[PDB]
Amino acid sequence: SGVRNLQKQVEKVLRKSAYKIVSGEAESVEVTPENLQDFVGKPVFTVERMYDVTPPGVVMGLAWTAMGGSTLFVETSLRRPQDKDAKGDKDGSLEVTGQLGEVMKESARIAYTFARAFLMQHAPANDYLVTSHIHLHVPEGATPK
Amino acid sequence: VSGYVAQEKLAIAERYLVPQARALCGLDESKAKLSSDVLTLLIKQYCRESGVRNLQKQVEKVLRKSAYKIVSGEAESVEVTPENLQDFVGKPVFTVERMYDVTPPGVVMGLAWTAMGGSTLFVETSLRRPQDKDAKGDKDGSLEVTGQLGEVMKESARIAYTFARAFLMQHAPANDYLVTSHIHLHVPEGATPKDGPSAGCTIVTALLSLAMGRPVRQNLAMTGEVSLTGKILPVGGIKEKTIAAKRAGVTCIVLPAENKKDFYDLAAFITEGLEVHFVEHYREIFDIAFP
Amino acid sequence: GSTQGKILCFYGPPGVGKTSIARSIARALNREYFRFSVGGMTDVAEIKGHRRTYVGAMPGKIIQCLKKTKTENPLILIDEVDKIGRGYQGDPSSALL
Amino acid sequence: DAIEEKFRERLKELVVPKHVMDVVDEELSKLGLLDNHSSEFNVTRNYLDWLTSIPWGKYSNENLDLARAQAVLEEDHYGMEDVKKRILEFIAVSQLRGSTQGKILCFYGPPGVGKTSIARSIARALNREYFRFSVGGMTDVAEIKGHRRTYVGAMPGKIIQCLKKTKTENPLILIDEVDKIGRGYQGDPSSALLELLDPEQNANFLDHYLDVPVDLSKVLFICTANVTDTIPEPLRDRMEMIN
Amino acid sequence: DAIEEKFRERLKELVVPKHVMDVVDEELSKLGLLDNHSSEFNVTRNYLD
Amino acid sequence: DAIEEKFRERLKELVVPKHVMDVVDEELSKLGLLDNHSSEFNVTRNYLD
Amino acid sequence: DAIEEKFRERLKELVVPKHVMDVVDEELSKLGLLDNHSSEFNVTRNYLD
Ligand SMILES: Nc1ncnc2c1ncn2[C@@H]1O[C@H](COP(=O)(O)OP(=O)(O)O)[C@@H](O)[C@H]1O
Ligand SMILES: Nc1ncnc2c1ncn2[C@@H]1O[C@H](COP(=O)(O)OP(=O)(O)O)[C@@H](O)[C@H]1O
Repeated sequence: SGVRNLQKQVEKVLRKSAYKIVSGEAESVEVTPENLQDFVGKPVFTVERMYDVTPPGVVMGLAWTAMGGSTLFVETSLRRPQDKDAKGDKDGSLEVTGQLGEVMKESARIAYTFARAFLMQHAPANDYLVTSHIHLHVPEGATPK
Repeated sequence: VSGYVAQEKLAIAERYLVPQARALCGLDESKAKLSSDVLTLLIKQYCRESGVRNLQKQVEKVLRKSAYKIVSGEAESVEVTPENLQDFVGKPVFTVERMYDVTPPGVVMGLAWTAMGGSTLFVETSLRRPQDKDAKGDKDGSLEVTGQLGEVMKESARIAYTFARAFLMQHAPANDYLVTSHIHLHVPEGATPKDGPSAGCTIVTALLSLAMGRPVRQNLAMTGEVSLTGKILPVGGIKEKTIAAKRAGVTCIVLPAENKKDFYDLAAFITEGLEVHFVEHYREIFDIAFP
Repeated sequence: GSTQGKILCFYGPPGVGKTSIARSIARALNREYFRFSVGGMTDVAEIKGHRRTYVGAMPGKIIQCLKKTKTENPLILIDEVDKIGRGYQGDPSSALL
Repeated sequence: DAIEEKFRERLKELVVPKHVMDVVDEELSKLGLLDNHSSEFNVTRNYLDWLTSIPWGKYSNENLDLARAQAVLEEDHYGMEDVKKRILEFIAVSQLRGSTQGKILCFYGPPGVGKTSIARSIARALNREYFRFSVGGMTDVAEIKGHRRTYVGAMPGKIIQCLKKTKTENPLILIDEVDKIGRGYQGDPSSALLELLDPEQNANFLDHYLDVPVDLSKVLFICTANVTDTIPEPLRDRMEMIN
Repeated sequence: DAIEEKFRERLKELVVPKHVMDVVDEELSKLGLLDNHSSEFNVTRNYLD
Repeated sequence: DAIEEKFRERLKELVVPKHVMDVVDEELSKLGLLDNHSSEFNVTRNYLD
Repeated sequence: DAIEEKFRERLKELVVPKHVMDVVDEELSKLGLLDNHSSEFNVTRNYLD
């Protein structure tokens, strides 16, 4: 979000232009985009937004990190075969991960229980949540508040 | 500034290093010749370090022994020869670079951009409990990472683990080795934290080697960064990594497609004899390692 | 026009030849050379001397370089910045800025 | 100028470096500025003791025939022909390429193998002066480099005392138990040792207590560590590791 | 005058800043006011050098 | 008194609080008692500056 | 000299081991060099005690 890094780039381009002037060939450097990759090298970033199709169970989430803001993804997945027993009645315990702070732990359990309630209230025949274990990962970066 | 190729050290040391140490012992070339052959044997065997400091210690030692052979010893003109050499600098210490050669299943090479230079640290894994604890058993095959993990390396490890678990059912559903068994996994320390995740692409191939139990194809070093859905990500510091892979005799290598740029900046003589395979989605790599 | 200062940094595996290029530049430009290791240092007084009312005070290392090297524009070579002592006792690394 | 005169007739005998001569000249000018009874006069008069006491150019001459080294090692140490042949090659090569030459060396093995005993035996072989200096587990930098000399109770690092005691400019220092040196955040002496052990920068070593550069270039240092692996790489990579 | 004037011809070659000029000169004036015997004058003398 | 006099014309322009006025006055006199060469005179000199 | 000498008189009575004879001798020589005000003097005086 800051201008500091671009400030480094344009600096670099100019001083390389100085080298082309003081002894070099051109009496007047003229940067053009086709020219550019010479001076400042190959592109660094390209693949903005890691996932594009977002395979099930991954969602975008904005986060007001310590500097600027960044669009960190949240991800989840199964951790055991689900039908360990067709009659089994054991809570599908969650496992949170990603250098979690404890306040987030309480928030996580709240959101989990709301998921469990919404499903049986909506489509009772499905039972994926209450009958299976699940790992969930929140990337770090948000400031604690 | 970067490191130095094995051959590159020869052209350095014959000019900019040998005469200097010759001025340290005060001799002239007339009495203490050192052929190229002695130099190539030295650097190829006795010193595997990106810096030139270690070879500088060796050549010092050789010269000073020559000084002793002149002022009091027998010869008025020492003539080092490789057969002579073992006298002066003793017997060879290292030779068998890259310890395993048959690479028994579940061990894979992995490049690492350590704090100084780059080194071809291996990654290894193994069972920690009987596998058939219950034919009906439904317990998660919990992993146990080890090897001076930083916590960031722990999330990377768990991510790679889950992708392994998904890839098996995507490929060969009948096998269930991963989800039904405990596994210890060991990543040797040395990588600096910022590149820490870069080992991860190796990890998944480790596990899969253990799963079918078939060995990896020989000397196919790799690196990358896994995305939890089979996309691979750019890694940093490629030039050091490639030279470290060169020292170990690697004859193939696999990189994220996003770094197809930086690797080509390298001087052409540095890149001779490798056979790169850029890839982006993870499934690609699976077909360039096992079958 | 005139000569100009600028900061530069080199970094890489130890023993790649770094300091040697330093000196090669020093005899290239013809400026006088002066190494100054600071690895593991914590003495902010080295960057600033002492008050001269303190007992045993003498100006910081740099001034010794000016007295010895005799130029207004030498080529100082700070060494091993990575290991600068960044402690509670007055961080020299703040003093170097 | 009584103390100044005894140290000055001293100065006339031991051949001080001219740089250190003029530096003690300005320091002596300050001593003339300093009061006859001041406690700082006591600290700086005992500074003059530590500085003038140091030999500056006294040069113990070595034997250079290998034979006398043969005997004198055989006089006090049986067998172990590998270590003797190594020392024999050491003398044989230094004897060839003209002047004395430095190198650091280490011996290692189970305690009580005679390590220090051969150290002293070599010290009386070469005729260099002996001085043990244990560094196992040491942390403070005041015993290696010394104090600033402006601190209360300040004293110069151990080396200044070994030079004060041994009276030669080119002794055989024997640092002991290098492997377990305390490498902490409080100013790592083990890092500080590199200025001692740097082949070129030992020649102009200086320490905070007595500012004046010393010239250790003729010293033949020796260091003893029980195991070669624990020693940090920058220190370990220079010296040869005899066993 | 001896030390002061060898340093003064020193000063005459190098182009000192006027700030540093007046500083060295007033320090030289304090040398002249300070007695030669004082250890304070030895400190300012060492400083002048 | 020369140093104190440049100080006092200084102070004659800028208008000090009477508090710090009396403080500098007693320090000025305390300086004036002090020897022209004493180390503590140099300290109070630099301080009064 | 009083502390050193009462250590000396007891030395005349109790026969310290010859290694302790020497050690107490060099520490005794160290005692006179130190200031009574120095911090290390306290720990080394109590050490010799
Ligand atoms: N390209 C080179 N040309 C000449 N000497 C080199 C080169 N690369 C490395 N060296 C050698 O490496 C040694 C150490 O290099 P330098 O950077 O000056 O210190 P360090 O590498 O220890 O930081 C020197 O003795 C130097 O001769
Ligand atoms: N070959 C040998 N000749 C003479 N003495 C030996 C020999 N081997 C071991 N020793 C004895 O071993 C002891 C160990 O002493 P020393 O080397 O001085 O210190 P350290 O205990 O560190 O090895 C000495 O008392 C010495 O006499």
